[PDB]
Amino acid sequence: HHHHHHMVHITLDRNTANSWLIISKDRRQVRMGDTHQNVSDNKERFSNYPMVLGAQRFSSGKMYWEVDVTQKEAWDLGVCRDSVQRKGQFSLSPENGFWTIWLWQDSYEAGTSPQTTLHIQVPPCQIGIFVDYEAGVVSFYNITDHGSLIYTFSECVFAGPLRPFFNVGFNYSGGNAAPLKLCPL
Ligand SMILES: CNc1ccccc1S(C)(=O)=O
Repeated sequence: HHHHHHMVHITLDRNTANSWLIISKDRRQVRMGDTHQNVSDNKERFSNYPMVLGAQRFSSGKMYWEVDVTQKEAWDLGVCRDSVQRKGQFSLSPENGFWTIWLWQDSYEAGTSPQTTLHIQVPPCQIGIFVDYEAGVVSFYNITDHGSLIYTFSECVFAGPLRPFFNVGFNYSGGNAAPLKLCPL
């Protein structure tokens, strides 16, 4: 792929974070804390899952960014509507405003309804995410495997502004503490 030149500088929005997340000073890394992080509740915070949004909102154009997932056992990445539900239980699907892939229990899947099996020969340490707003496309790339395509959502019906979306995952196993990191341009 030749999407690198649409690179955008993404930062995390503290105000949207689940109350157990720890966002770095530069707003480029997030990890699961071992407890509540001593913040007030607000209507923007994801309550049920270890999720956070990017600060940037996109309503046009082509955008590209990269995320480091090294040594994590579980995570979700992609984009979502600015108006997605924050409280209670929900599935990651385009019907609910999410265009995502994930790792869970040693398998990679795209957040369709129902979910789609991904075929990845080289487990990725960094994921590239490409959004073409006008075309209705979200694509995922394996940076560890020379940029190979992972998955394309096409005919997307965004139906509003988009925000970068992250889930660091739970750490019940003690093997998923590592952060998600936004990689330098
Ligand atoms: C960057 N991760 C971090 C930061 C502070 C404390 C512990 C960790 S760890 C390597 O145990 O996930």
